[PDB]
Amino acid sequence: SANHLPFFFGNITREEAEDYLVQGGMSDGLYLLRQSRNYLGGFALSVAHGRKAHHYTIERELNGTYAIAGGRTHASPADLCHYHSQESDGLVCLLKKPFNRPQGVQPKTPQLEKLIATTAHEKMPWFHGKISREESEQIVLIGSKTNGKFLIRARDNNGSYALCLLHEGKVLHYRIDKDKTGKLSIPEGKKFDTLWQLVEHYSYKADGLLRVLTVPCQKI
Amino acid sequence: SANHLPFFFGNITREEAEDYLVQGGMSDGLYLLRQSRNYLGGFALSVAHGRKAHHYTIERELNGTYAIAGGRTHASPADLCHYHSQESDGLVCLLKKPFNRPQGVQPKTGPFEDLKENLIREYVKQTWNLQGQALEQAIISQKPQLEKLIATTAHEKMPWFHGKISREESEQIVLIGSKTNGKFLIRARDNNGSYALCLLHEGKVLHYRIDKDKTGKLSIPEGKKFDTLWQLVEHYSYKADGLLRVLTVPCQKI
Amino acid sequence: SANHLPFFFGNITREEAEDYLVQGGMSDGLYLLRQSRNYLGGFALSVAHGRKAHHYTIERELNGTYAIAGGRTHASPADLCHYHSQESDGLVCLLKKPFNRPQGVQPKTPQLEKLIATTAHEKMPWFHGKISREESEQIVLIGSKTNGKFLIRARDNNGSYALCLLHEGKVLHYRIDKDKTGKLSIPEGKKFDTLWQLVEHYSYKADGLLRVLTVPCQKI
Amino acid sequence: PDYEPIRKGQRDLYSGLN
Amino acid sequence: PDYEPIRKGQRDLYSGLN
Amino acid sequence: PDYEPIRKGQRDLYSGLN
Repeated sequence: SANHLPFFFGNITREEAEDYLVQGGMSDGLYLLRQSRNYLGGFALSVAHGRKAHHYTIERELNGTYAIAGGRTHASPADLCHYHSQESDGLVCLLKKPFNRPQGVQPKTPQLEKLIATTAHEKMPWFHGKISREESEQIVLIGSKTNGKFLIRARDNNGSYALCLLHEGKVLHYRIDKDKTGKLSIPEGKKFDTLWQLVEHYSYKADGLLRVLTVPCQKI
Repeated sequence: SANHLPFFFGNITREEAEDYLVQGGMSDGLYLLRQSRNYLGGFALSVAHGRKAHHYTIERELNGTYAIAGGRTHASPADLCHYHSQESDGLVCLLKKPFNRPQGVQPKTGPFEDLKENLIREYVKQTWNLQGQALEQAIISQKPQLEKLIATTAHEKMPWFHGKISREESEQIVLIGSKTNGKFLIRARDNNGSYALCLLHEGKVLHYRIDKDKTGKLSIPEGKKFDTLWQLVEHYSYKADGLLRVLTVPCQKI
Repeated sequence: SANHLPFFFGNITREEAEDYLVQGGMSDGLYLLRQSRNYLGGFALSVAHGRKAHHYTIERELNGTYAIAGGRTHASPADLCHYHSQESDGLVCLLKKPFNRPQGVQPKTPQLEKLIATTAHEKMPWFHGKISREESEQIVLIGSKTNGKFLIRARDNNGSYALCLLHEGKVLHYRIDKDKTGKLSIPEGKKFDTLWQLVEHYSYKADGLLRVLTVPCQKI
Repeated sequence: PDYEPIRKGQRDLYSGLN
Repeated sequence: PDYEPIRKGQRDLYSGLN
Repeated sequence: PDYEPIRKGQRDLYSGLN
């Protein structure tokens, strides 16, 4: 509940952040902490360095400890910060100045949480249970041919799903899969813990998809 | 006026309907009745067969009877439905279940079914210079035929319709003012025979030819076919269906 | 401040004007006065004649007097019209009927003007002092990649600035120059006395740009 | 002198009997 | 190294005296 | 039979340790 953190800005887009940083000085070592939006209970570190910005994601260790994968595990992002404020250890640079939450601005917005989320899409419109690759095309070419209309259907398991969306009259299928870690993600694409997440995001930035997600194709 | 039929959705889009049916179940034999949009007073019957949708146009027979061309003519559409409910008769399938207007939803009204109803009430008070209670009568009495009149000639009053005009007198009048895209207008390139459609596309003016075929039905060559333009427009100003784009705003007349 | 004049509409565009005319009758001799947008403290006269529209630019003479280039100079815009209403004088026609400020409508929003203007950008979000063609790429690519984001930086030929904007993830540089007259304009494009005006224009109609200006790139 | 032609392939047509 | 060129088509012209 | 590849050129990557 990083809320007591004055340089913590709730759910903020990676963009919104980079903005705050230049609007902050863009001074080497300038950093800010926001909540992650593709890893449950995790966060991301945004640090300015070399006039560029660098985003690091802080995964939550099952132990309940936090750690940017590959490095030591710290007890709280608070600590993590301090420690990286004195020890580069992997980071492009030392964490000099934090970027506190501007005047007024507030933060944007045990195990159950793990579940609920993983399977949230289950009840969401764009999600069309088990369905054929064709069952889909048609189901999506029917009605409103608005661009970016989409849905995601499962393939045989509870591990492999697919993304179907409309683009200039044609329907495009994007493979989705659950790698070793139980982390879903289109091949070569961002990685998430869930889909309401996967979507939420691809509905906000193409980030590789030929276009962004729009309106949830209707289900029978 | 099919409004009592619970599976009747006023002026709905072919797509808008296609959705309703999936929202319906796309279960074979599912159908719903909607008012036609390019055939005066006729209707359209939409039905679910094999996860696919099939659209039928119930045209209105001069006899006051309705019939999808090719088949028997029925009293009312409800009958026609009742009928096809037990006899394929050329139809992809029987009509098992009707898709009823979901809780709350009401029938769609075109943007002039509203206009018209008054448009004439006007015509009347004017040409017939009567009023009070006299007016009330004339219309309910005369109504039936009047419609077919006001309709075929209402565009005469519509902003997008610019009387008889030169091919260029057009180019210009549309280029003038705001060059917002999809700006259009229709000019008759001949009194009542055929007209023409002009619209703006990437600063470019586009002229699409329109003509009245043997049947007195206007249709862009290779394009859908309408009774009136008021209809024609209302459609293309919804889906390109061929045009390089859709109509937006009615270029203004001088 | 020809505000008193009832046939005067502040900052209106050529187009917004040509509309008012037809929506006014487009009857020959119909006219209205609006502010010019590329010539400091001058004005523009538009008159209906031949169903087509005629735009005249009323420049402000250093004497503080105004006069469409090539003709007599009048005391105030109000006179010019009173005079051209009885006299064609090169004017394609007589100024019979003016077009008055529609019921309710308001006007859209001697030397000072000419000053603060050439130099107002100095204080404008979209204007980024002196900076490399790169320092820009950067600063511009940082933060939200919303298309059409822009800014102007001055090169080094101090009377020579440049235009930078975002188009499909790509940054575009458009050269700006102050011609012999001290008037800035992109090679081959419209000319204005200042930028706060050059911008205000192009952030309305491409008029040649690959797209229209939108949001002012944040400056550090 | 020149009217713009269509792209027929994209035509929502109406099913018929038989 | 490369500056972008313009697009004539969208150009408003002004009327002169005489 | 054919899925859409992602256009690598367009992904906001994430920085990594070392």
